[PDB]
Amino acid sequence: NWGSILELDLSKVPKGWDVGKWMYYARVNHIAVIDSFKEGTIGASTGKLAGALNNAGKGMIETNIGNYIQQQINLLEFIKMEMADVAGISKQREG
Amino acid sequence: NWGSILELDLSKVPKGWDVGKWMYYARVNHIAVIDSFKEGTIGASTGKLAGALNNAGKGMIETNIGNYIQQQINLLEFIKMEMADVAGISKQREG
Amino acid sequence: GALNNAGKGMIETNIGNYIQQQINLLEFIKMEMADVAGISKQREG
Amino acid sequence: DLLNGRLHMSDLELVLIKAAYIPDRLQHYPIMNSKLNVLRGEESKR
Amino acid sequence: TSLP
Amino acid sequence: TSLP
Amino acid sequence: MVNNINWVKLPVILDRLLRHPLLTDLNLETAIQYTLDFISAMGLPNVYVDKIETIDIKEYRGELPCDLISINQVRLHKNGIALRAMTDNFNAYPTHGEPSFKTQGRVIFTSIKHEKVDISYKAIMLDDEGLPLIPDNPIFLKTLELYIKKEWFTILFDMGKISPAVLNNTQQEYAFKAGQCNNEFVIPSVSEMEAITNMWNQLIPRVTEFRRGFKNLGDKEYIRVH
Amino acid sequence: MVNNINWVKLPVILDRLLRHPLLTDLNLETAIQYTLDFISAMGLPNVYVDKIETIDIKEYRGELPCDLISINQVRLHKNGIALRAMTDNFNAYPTHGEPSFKTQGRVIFTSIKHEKVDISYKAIMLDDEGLPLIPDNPIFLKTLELYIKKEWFTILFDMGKISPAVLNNTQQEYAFKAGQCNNEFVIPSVSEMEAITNMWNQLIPRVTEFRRGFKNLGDKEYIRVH
Amino acid sequence: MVNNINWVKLPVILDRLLRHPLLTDLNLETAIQYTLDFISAMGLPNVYVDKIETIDIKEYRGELPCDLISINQVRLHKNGIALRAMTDNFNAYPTHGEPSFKTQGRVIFTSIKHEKVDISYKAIMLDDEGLPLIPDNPIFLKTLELYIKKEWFTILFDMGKISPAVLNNTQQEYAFKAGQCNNEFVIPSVSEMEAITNMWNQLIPRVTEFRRGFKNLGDKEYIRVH
Amino acid sequence: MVNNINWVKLPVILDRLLRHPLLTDLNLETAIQYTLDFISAMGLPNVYVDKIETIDIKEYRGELPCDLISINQVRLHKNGIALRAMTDNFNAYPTHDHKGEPSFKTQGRVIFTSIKHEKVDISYKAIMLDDEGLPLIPDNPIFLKTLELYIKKEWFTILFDMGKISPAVLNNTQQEYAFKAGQCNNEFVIPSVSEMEAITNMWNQLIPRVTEFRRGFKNLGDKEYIRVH
Repeated sequence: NWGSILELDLSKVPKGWDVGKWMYYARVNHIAVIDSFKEGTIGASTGKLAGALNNAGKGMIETNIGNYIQQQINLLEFIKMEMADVAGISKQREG
Repeated sequence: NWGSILELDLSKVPKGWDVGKWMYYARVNHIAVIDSFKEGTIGASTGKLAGALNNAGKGMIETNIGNYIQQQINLLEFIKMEMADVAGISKQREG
Repeated sequence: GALNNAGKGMIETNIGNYIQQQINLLEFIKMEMADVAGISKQREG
Repeated sequence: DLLNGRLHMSDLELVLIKAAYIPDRLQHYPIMNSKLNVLRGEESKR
Repeated sequence: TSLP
Repeated sequence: TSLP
Repeated sequence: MVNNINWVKLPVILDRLLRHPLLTDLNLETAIQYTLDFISAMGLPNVYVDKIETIDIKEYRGELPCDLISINQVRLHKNGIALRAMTDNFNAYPTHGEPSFKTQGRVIFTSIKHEKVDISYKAIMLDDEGLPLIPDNPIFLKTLELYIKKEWFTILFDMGKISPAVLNNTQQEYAFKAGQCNNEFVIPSVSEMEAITNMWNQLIPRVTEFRRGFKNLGDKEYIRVH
Repeated sequence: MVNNINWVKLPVILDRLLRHPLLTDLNLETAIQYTLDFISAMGLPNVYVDKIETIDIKEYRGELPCDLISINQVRLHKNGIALRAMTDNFNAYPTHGEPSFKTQGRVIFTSIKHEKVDISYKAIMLDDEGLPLIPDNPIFLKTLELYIKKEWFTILFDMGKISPAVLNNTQQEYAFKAGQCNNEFVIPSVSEMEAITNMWNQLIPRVTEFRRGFKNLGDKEYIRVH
Repeated sequence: MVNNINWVKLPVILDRLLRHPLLTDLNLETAIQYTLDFISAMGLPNVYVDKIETIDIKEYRGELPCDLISINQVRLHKNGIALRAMTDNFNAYPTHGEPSFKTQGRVIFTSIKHEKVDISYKAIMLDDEGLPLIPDNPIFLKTLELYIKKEWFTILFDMGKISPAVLNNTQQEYAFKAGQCNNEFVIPSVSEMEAITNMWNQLIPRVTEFRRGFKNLGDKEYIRVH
Repeated sequence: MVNNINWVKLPVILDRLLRHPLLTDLNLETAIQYTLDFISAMGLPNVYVDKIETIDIKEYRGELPCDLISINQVRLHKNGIALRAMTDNFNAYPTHDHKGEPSFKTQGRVIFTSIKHEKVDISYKAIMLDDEGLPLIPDNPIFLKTLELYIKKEWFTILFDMGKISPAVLNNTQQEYAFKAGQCNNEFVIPSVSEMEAITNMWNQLIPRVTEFRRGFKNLGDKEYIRVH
């Protein structure tokens, strides 16, 4: 179980900016200056390429392993309770 | 019961990047740098192929085996409540 | 056709959230400074 | 110095400072003093 | 032509 | 033309 | 950048262009302008060469080198403290702080009177002749071939010597390779991601990398064990 | 802006335009007008030359410099405190405070009678001749070339001498490079972004930067450790 | 990659192309360049031969091998620590940490003065002649045939020698086979999915593989029984 | 795969193609290339033959067999321990200290291992050949119909660029190939009744097995029995 993974495309970091120093100022400001009129964006602007090269948001590589973890936990609390009942030793029997 | 399975298409992993090291740096950063202008993605971008090759997100092999488990858990509770009534040895009489 | 229609616009800035975000931050520090001296709210009443 | 409110920035990280300003140094928060002062407040009252 |  |  | 920037002269782009017989009237004079318009339009900081030169400031003013295009940083030669930007409207001008800079032409306007400063700037790499020197990278060459083709076919389409379907293909064939050459030169390598990985993952965040020459930016942040 | 402004003369733009055989009746005289129409309509602050001059006020009025285009600020000369603009409808008019200014033509109208002010203003860089001196930046040069081409093709479309698809493509090719030329001269450098980061990150906010000449705007805000 | 890269020569692509009676005027000379456009546009990392080579850093600088294209890593010779990336702007320049590198041309700028470093890089696999060697994989060979077909049919379409539905079918057949060939060379095999299965499945995370040569990236993480 | 893969020679595919009077100038030479372009594009692993060969590593290097196409697994000859993949950028290159897990790497006719002097067993895949040195194709008439249509699709594309076939004839051939090239993919992939028992044992496991790659994937489909208490 690793976290939620962001698919980030760097097609709009502005000209003359390194990817590191752009992201370093993106942490500390919570504001990323971008450039939607870059030369790589001449297709979806002028209309020669698909318009999804400018939009639809950043995808997530996201699997639901947290729901699988929570399912196994709800079974351990079930079987530790069933082993308790068979012996006749409940939780108030232990406290 | 295994978890949900995320179907991953690796056509946007950048040029010259190994898929072992791309995923490793995606565990770390939670930011997976992708290449939307790869030569493999000239199909939907130019309009010679279907647009579902550059959009629509990822698919899941999810089977609701967890809803089936909770039905079996709630059926054992009902029978153990029934047999405790037949014997006349209830739960507050066992406790 | 929008000149007979489209309703009246709002010049609305959400400073209801900004004023509420401060009050939740002052009450976190006035609580945090209470725990540092060991003088709780129950201790002053 | 943890109990006397001083932070040594070389103790909790590899240093890559000597000027007391939070854009480079770090504010210390005395959350351990209140735990110790219950036990020295009870030893006297025992 | 497009939209294939 | 446009719209691919 | 995953690859490296190996240099070739300008006329390698004319080996490639004059395979198309509707472009066989191009020169070295025509390739010089349409590449310098191109190299500037992509704005890739990997194509420019990094130089550092110590200049001296006379009185809130200094002389800037001749090959400069874009300054990375200016720092003080004695301290190492970098200079931020001149937001002052009234720099040297007395009535009756943190050091700063502002560069308009060949002049750098600083807020320090008489000092020496180091200027890390970016220049164009040149030939035996005084002509620009392009990467050999066959994505850069394929889209510089398509840029001079697009600007030549535009002149023909305005003259009425090229159908709309021929220019619309070249406008589209360029528009894809213009994003690919952007992404070829920008996406980090397996070595430049470690400048990003050690910077993104920080428990005590570092927020003063501009005072250094962005030196400790991708340094790993180690925590002691206790 | 990332790139420095290297200045080159106005006949640089006619090296580029007269490459096109339909734009071969352009002079410097049309390009003197069509560049001032482009320098103005872009409004880029990195194109104008920042100058500072001390003028004196006679009775709520002062003579303004001859090359002024935009006033940045006007501060008092003795105090240094800056003058806000005037909201007053009845400034120098008598009946039977925080000082302010106002300008229409070659006049500045102040709220004070007999003083000296400094004016931080903007002008155009000129030549040995009396002509505008434009940037060398090949994105500014390429959309200035597409501007004069679009304004010459409009006349040729109104005359019936140019097809509708040729003006439509030039209006599209320019409108990309006009939005691109905006982003060249506006987007802050690595050095100008530290002046914003030190302004955007303020625990105790600074809201009186206009009394100074925006001098402390990009200063890093230091807090003491306790 | 599931399959193996069995190398074949460049005339293999013209057994396949000259089957077409419209492409009968393609040469080995034109197959050489249109191969090099195709290796770089695709950018698949299996086609490059992986070489390792030691250089000697003279004064923050060393030469680079003549057949370099792309550096995987650079590490120190005596210690073994990999050099991350140069984020500094003022590396070799003194005034009055973790090591790093930056390679532009045939020179590598390191942050260490006098040392040796091992460079693991990538080259083009050559032949008995000095010509690039291509894989015989018929997904690669078919779409390399279609790239040379598409760039030739583009040339004919601008001259007016090809129907607009003929280039449209060839652009369509390439756009599928270019994305199919991409996925052929980048999908992991059963032997390389274990190196991802052992990397992904970690109770105690290993986040410092770059200090090694990415050597233990595929190592299974074993946890003792207590 | 449900069916058995019976082998037939290449002139079976020219019984079917030259039934079309437009494809009569097809040859064995033209059919050899278009079969190999097809077999590789479809990539069905039941078309290749499974071979096992022991080679000897000299100095982190071994000489690889000639007929190889793809390696399933490499193992060690003495232990049986399988090798995974080389993620190292610096494999046999020593530091000047002159200084863990076996792994391998394969580029051409050479294998690059992390072991110095040892014999390794390579389970690979080849093309099945004839008496002649020609490929030997499956007998399944879904495979033979979609190979007929593929050769018909690339030949008709050449006629359409020349201008000797109407656009509705190529557009129909590209359509009829497109269905049968999916139906051939579903036929050669979908597991048998015998092969779904090997997935029923892998998928259903109370105690998960996550180290089948250390073995030769031998117990991937073995039943996980549980004692009754």
